[PDB]
Amino acid sequence: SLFKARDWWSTVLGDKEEFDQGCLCLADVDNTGNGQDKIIVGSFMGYLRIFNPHPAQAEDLLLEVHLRDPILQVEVGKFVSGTEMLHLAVLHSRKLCVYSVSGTLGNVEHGNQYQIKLMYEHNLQRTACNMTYGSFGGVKGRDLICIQSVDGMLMVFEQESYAFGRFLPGSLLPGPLAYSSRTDSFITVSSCHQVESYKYQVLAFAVVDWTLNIGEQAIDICIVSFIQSASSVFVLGERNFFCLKDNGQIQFMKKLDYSPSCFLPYCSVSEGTINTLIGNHNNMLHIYQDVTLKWATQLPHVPVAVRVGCLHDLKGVIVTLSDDGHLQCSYLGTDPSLFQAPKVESRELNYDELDMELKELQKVIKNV
Amino acid sequence: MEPLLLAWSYFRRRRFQLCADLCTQMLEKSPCDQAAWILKARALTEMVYVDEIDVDEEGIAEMILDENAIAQVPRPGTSLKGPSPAVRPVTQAGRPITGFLRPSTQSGRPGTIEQAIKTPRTAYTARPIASSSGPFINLSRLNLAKYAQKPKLAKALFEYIFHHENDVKTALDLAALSTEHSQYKDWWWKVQIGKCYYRLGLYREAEKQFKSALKQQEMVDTFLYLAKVYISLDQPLTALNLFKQGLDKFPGEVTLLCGIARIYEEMNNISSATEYYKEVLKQDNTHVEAIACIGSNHFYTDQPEVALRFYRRLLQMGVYNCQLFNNLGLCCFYAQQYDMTLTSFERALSLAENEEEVADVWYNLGHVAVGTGDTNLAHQCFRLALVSNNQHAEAYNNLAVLEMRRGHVEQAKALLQTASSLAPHMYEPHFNFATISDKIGDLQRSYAAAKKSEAAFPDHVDTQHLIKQLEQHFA
Amino acid sequence: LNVPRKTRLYVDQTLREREAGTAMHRTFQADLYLLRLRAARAYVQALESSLSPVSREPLKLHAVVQGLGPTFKLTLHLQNTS
Amino acid sequence: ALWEDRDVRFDVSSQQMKTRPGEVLIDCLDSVEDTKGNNGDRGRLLVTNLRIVWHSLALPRVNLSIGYNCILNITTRTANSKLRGQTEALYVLTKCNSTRFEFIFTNLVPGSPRLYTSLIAVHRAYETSKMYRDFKLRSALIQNKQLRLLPQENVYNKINGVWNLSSDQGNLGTFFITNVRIVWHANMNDSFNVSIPYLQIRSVKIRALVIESSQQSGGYVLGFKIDPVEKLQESVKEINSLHKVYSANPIFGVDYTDAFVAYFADGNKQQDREPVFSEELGLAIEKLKDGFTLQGLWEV
Amino acid sequence: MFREVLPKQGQLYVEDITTMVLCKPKLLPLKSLTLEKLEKMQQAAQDTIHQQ
Repeated sequence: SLFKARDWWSTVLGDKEEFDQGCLCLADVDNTGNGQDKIIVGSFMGYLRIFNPHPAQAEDLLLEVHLRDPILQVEVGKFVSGTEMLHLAVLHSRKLCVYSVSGTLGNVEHGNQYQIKLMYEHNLQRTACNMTYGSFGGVKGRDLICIQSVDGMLMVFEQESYAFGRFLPGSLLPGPLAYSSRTDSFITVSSCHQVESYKYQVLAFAVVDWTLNIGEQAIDICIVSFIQSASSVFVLGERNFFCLKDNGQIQFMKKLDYSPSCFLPYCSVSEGTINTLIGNHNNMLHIYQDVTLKWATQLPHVPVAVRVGCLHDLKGVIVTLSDDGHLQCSYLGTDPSLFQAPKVESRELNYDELDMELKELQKVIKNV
Repeated sequence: MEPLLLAWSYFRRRRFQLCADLCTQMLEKSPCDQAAWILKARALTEMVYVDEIDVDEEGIAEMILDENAIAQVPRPGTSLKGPSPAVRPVTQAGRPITGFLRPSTQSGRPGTIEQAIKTPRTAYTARPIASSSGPFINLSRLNLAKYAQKPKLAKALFEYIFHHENDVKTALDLAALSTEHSQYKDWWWKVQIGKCYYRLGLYREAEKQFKSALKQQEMVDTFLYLAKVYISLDQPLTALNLFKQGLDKFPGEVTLLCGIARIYEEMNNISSATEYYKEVLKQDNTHVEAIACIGSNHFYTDQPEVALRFYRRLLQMGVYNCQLFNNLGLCCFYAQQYDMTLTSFERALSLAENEEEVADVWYNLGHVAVGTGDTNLAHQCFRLALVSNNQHAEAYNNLAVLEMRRGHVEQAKALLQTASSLAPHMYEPHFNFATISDKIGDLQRSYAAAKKSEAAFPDHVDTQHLIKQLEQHFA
Repeated sequence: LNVPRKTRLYVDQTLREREAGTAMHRTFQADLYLLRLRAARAYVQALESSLSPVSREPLKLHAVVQGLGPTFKLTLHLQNTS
Repeated sequence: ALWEDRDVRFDVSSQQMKTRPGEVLIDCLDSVEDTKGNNGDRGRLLVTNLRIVWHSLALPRVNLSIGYNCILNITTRTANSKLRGQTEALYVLTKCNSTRFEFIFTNLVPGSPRLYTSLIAVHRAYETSKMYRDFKLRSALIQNKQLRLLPQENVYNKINGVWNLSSDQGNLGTFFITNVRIVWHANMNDSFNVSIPYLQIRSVKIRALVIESSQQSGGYVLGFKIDPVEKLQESVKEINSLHKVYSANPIFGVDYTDAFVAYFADGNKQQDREPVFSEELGLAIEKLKDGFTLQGLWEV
Repeated sequence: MFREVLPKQGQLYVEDITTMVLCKPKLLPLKSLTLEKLEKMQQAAQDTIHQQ
């Protein structure tokens, strides 16, 4: 079992559907307040599914609603103007929709229903590609949404309506977008290998705060901020893995020898360092302490948009979602198992038929 | 859903067929759309991409007909140009067999074009040596002076020209126009021009660009590129200093430590390559290269249990080969674990995608058999190794040993002659032929064979006694 | 002398052998029987197809190829061994 | 009741290998040797409608039965080159009640390897069709206002205003009756729907439309209430008739000893210790085994 | 309850006789990822050439 991702609640999620990054979200969209997260998955086939897994079982799937247009980058944040309760954002190619998963209970395990209410929507002129969400500027208790476009433009909504929208200077293929709060900057990776950070108020006034010419174009960019001591910005390219400072230069870098697909710098352990886990296209997870591999596991499928969350009283369960439709919560396998032949007594070597065949073959040999 | 979006998302997920196809549609639909254009270019160039760092064939011309090392006869220990051949199998006069074949392995070099031609094609490289190391876009139609103005197009276009079409001259033209457009301030174009040079043949003109790129921004890429350049000029001790400089920049990089270990193994002082592979292990612990190398070294220095552990590690990390399972079989048998021995050889024979791999597995099964006794089973296994790979000299030698064990002297003589004709760098066929000749007489053939044995394994012992006895008979 | 050293792996392996020697013996004998079976099978198949370059009636032949380029020199080294 | 597609059994009897009523054989292949158990004995492989079977063909007692709701990965390996013809091999990875097995099937005679393809096909047909033989909550069943039918499924009775005696205020909902399964949506936030298959039903009685589950989906008692009871008993009797006529010949909607111990995928491990948190890595990790440490298992 | 007695003295060579040596067991070297990719790209072209 050693170096395998032992299985937890796992499932297959449709009929030859297709997902991408941003699909898998993991938070309290139910606003229970207990800490246990809930899986949310939306394909660009249309179906939005929410699960509360328990360690296959029928009642795990909270709901499996279907929207007409495809679904890109489901998110969970304070996307409502009034209250401080988490709401679920669904970004269709030319549509934005904030929902609210309200779960009412019945007097039996399966008498409880779940209603998603269209809190508000937004017609999108341009074709959306992906988005980020955060408290732009220094606001608190609000989660504004900055959506990108397939043709470069980034449009910002202040949680209620169309705040503004500015074109990215010099981009053709839209890359991964993120928002750093310790610097209040939108950070993207343009087609011309430039990791670029723009200050928010600069874009609001329309330019580049800073750039860094990494060797490739990045698949994902994940600004993580659970450490207030030394801030950092992670950028996973398609050939390398950078961790950049807040001024704009590489803090450190790893020259991966595989093809990454997803990564997630989760909770850290030591002082200053940050544990991270990356998913090969070779069906593996790697767990680095910022450069140094601390563990590795064989995943079942090619992980897309891994997450780590506390699911049903077990902290740090790894939730992976393939792009074909698989999904699996898992925990590392830490059981070194003796390499030894199975002492099986029932299964014996059938000497009769085997000796017949061997007599035939040896007869041929000694005859020729 | 939408064409451009679905194609770009196929690209993100590394499909590389679906993206090109939706873009081909999207390009037939609109003759004016550059997003899908460069996206299809990216997909095409990444279906075939392979990083230039670990592509070091060097051909057959650049081994003799190209002289770049300054010193002609430098001190032994500062140029690239352990267990004895009585334990570890060999490939040349020296150079014991290595773990982890990489396509940059030279493993010795020939002396003349004739010797390099009249030897097996894959005796100096992981691949057979060469002489020297509709269409989406026609390279003769586009004006690189106009794509150079647009860097977003220029970068993907250069990657396409360089890694897909392999047109180094047009790639260099584009890269020069691009670098002059950027006023020589982006290290990437410098690195690309340096690569164009390095595979054009101009090493110093490439080292210039790599140095100027290191001055801009330190990256592991440029460090490994300079390492290649310096190794091409036959300068190990410059590459090692550069690697330690890089490690001073990047404190725990695995590729730099692995390059240091590769250089130390090419110079053949394993006592430091093991230390650096152990550092790689302390960093990675899944590194196939360091694990395989330390495992082989542990197996051949009569410690097969530690090697079995090191290879069970690779088994634990999902590696599933024919080489790995045959290695596990050898280790299990020689570490005295008789329960998991032969099932590993069976998985090996199952996984072998060749006729030489099958022959090597049958050779090793014959070794297992002859260690068990029952010389008939080993006889059959060696004959099957011959059936599967006719040019398998070790099978000839061992089958001749078993034949002379039976009594058939002429069969053994012919088989040892065949073995020594196929692999002259080996010492066992020569020694055995000389021994059997001396046993029957024919001291001329015994001398001609024992002298070639001494030429193959010059520190042998029985060869020396044979030569002394022969030279004594001659007076 | 250069007498080798033995680590914890060796004593654990010898303890496993001392506690589970019978199963190892039995399974290795079964594997040896199956190996004899498969080797005899492949030897008979080779005799059928006559694919052995070494096979009363004494001979020995092996073919060497030389040269790059469109034209290769193929030399068969043949030998009577009697 | 039905175990052929839910378990993995070894040394099965000569009767349990026989085609169940709803089951149907598809393809067969002789001389398929079994490996991952080094008995070196031949056999015969069968790719049925619900499971894959292998019997020794010389001692037909020793055999294997692997269900399709207990397989994770099926891989074909084309190797063993020119020396003979290109022979294939089947690697099946199975996980039944948290125990991982792996079986290997070697086609000895290289003259008929086509079987290993069809299996893959039917396995997809087994997974793309689970609304036929499994129980599901709150799925995406309803279209704009009507039911989305399976391939081999048509509705029988269309009843409006059928309550659900498992909730409090979201009850009144339509009740669809079909030849494969019976469903009820909620007619108000129509994502509280239940889709019970006839295969999972154990007995439809009244105490009120009580429906019990067959020990697989647990003891899930479902209670519904309708308008005056005339149509109620009518629906109950017609439901019982459909249940019996289905159980006569099941559908399954598939379109087109120490034996275990020698087939473990892990290697001398049929277990998973309690997953506990790990302060070293920050991940949920399997419990460590009485003295072992993470930084001691990681190094070599 | 009797245990079989084993001789405490082994067989010791009293002269070194020149015996024909065998070649040594050969650990098949593993491959890199670039090498596997290059070989597969080399054989895929052959396959497409034969499949047209």
